[PDB]
Amino acid sequence: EIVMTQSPSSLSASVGDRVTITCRASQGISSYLAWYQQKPGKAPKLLIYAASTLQSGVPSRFSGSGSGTDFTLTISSLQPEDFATYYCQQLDSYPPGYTFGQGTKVDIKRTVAAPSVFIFPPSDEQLKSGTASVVCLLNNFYPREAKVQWKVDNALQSGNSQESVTEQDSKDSTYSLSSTLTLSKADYEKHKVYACEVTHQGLSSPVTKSFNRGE
Amino acid sequence: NLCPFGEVFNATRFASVYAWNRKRISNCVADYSVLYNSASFSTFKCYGVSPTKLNDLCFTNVYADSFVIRGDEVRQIAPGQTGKIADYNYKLPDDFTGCVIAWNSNNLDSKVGGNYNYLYRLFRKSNLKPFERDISTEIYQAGSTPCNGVEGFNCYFPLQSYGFQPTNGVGYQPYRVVVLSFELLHAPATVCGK
Amino acid sequence: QVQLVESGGGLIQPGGSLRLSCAASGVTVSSNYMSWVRQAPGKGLEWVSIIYSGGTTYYADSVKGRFTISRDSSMNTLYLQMNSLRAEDTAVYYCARDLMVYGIDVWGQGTTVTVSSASTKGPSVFPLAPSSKGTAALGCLVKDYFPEPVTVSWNSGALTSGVHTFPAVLQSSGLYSLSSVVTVPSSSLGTQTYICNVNHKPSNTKVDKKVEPKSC
Ligand SMILES: *[C@@H]1O[C@H](CO[C@@H]2O[C@@H](C)[C@@H](O)[C@@H](O)[C@@H]2O)[C@@H](O[C@@H]2O[C@H](CO)[C@@H](O)[C@H](O)[C@H]2NC(C)=O)[C@H](O)[C@H]1NC(C)=O
Ligand SMILES: [Cl-]
Ligand SMILES: [Cl-]
Ligand SMILES: [Cl-]
Ligand SMILES: [Cl-]
Ligand SMILES: [Cl-]
Repeated sequence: EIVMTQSPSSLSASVGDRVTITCRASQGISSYLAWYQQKPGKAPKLLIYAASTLQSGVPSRFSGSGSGTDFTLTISSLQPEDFATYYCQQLDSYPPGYTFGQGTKVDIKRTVAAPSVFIFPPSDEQLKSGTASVVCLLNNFYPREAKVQWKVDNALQSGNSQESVTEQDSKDSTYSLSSTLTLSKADYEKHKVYACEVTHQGLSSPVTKSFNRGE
Repeated sequence: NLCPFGEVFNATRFASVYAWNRKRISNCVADYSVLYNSASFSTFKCYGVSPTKLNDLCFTNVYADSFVIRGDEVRQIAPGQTGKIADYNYKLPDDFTGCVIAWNSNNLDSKVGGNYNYLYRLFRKSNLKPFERDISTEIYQAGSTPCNGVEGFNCYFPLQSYGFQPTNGVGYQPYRVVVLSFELLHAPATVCGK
Repeated sequence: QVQLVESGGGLIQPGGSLRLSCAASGVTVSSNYMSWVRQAPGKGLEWVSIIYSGGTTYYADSVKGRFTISRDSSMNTLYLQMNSLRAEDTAVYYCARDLMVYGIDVWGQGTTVTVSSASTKGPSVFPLAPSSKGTAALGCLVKDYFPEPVTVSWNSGALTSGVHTFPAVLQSSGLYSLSSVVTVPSSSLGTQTYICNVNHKPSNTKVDKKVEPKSC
């Protein structure tokens, strides 16, 4: 089977920058490649077909190049309406199906900003129901990459949390992220110290916010 | 005398699949030992006749059709198959009596810039009848308003090129195909075996 | 006007059936390679099925024997018949015109399919209280509702600055959860009431939750 490896997963770019996105075929597909743009909630938009031909109506700042295994999309001068996700497609493959690259999110560049971290205990109202939700908030940060680690009585917790990220803020270009740790009330009452540890480019060392159950 | 299977399997140039070549073979003795005892074929499937047990059979005509397709497309040269080649380029009948022979020709039919000489039909309104050969170049009307020989949006040249590059994976590398059909009519037989 | 317009999506229990339409204008469906492509939440485009102008059809392994593509030339419409639906069929479904080497150039706007055994349920709204320890964060946990969407406001629209309502997550239980947070001056936590207003039309649920500093 032929695999498409696209890189990077994300890049940050100011307006006017030259952007370059790469796609690698695990074996030679000659020129059987296409590039697409897709924005949240919209359908894909074809940009380049046959590796290097510009689809009608697409601005000339988009260009594709490469043949065989290594392919690049190039945006010679990034415009405000070009912040989107982009990905490659192997054309006319076998067996039937569309093999797409993993995608490249192109967000808006800004100075690094460290999150504000807040931890929230489960409410007394919720505990009366049988479930404890612990919520960790990462407010107004940049870039998007951020690591949140829950610790319960200093035991690193994985498998019982879910995360949600907002889209880049239309005024200050930051992200916010929440992480929710779910426990049964009974489990929750077996432990005292609840903390989320946040590592991020804006923080010189991991920041921890914690509470003690019942204080 | 002997049947000119050499002129087919050993041809220096092969046809594009949409314009597949047909050689009518008659009035000759066919030595099929040359073919089935060959280590040089990667596909050799016969339908309705045993290959080894062909040499004691007479037919009234044998047809040798040859072309080039992708490695991924060889499987379409069979009875009851679908796809761009079987639907729009070369179609065998459901009751096919013959043999399909294929070998990898990446060493021959690909160039470093890409060999654009080999073409296939990409657009056609309906499927080919078996052994039909469509060589039309009419602009293909994909939409409501007509084309009038002018290409453009919803108005597509029907042929496309493979552009075989030697760095292609097997599925995109060129394969040469030879289809032998064995016809038996109510007319004197002219093709028998050794 | 070259466009593909989809319809027929909706909410359906597993094992149910659903028939999608794709009405074309400009493109002639029966003269083209027409595909169905779907996209699950947060996942990539997955090809479903294709019908050739000559009539040939193919299907993804995951939908073989459950989905059937077809078309009505007189209606210039493409169809996807979906039987024995499963939860992992949940996605936005696009119809598209495939030009093979020329790429996929015409896409529809998509219709949404949700397959779930979940019972429609209004959400519980729990407080995310500001901690006792210059600016404080507070919010509302909107837990265990189905289907999407909920909307959230603060103080009936009077508090919009610094509000972050996160996208909902699907829980292992098959119900959605979501939080809405806001940052405010620490100095206001005693003199300014913060209520979040939660609206979930599917269940006819409107809830207002007062979020207060917690009293030890
Ligand atoms: C197709 O040709 C090959 C190669 O034949 C050689 O080159 C030709 C141009 C001609 O000069 C031949 O005499 C050469 O031998 C044939 O393969 C050879 O076949 C002969 C017997 O027919 C055998 O003794 C050799 O060992 C074979 N050599 C190889 C490399 O396979 C082949 O038989 C021809 N096929 C047909 C259908 O005619
Ligand atoms: Cl888009
Ligand atoms: Cl396909
Ligand atoms: Cl139903
Ligand atoms: Cl079929
Ligand atoms: Cl905001």
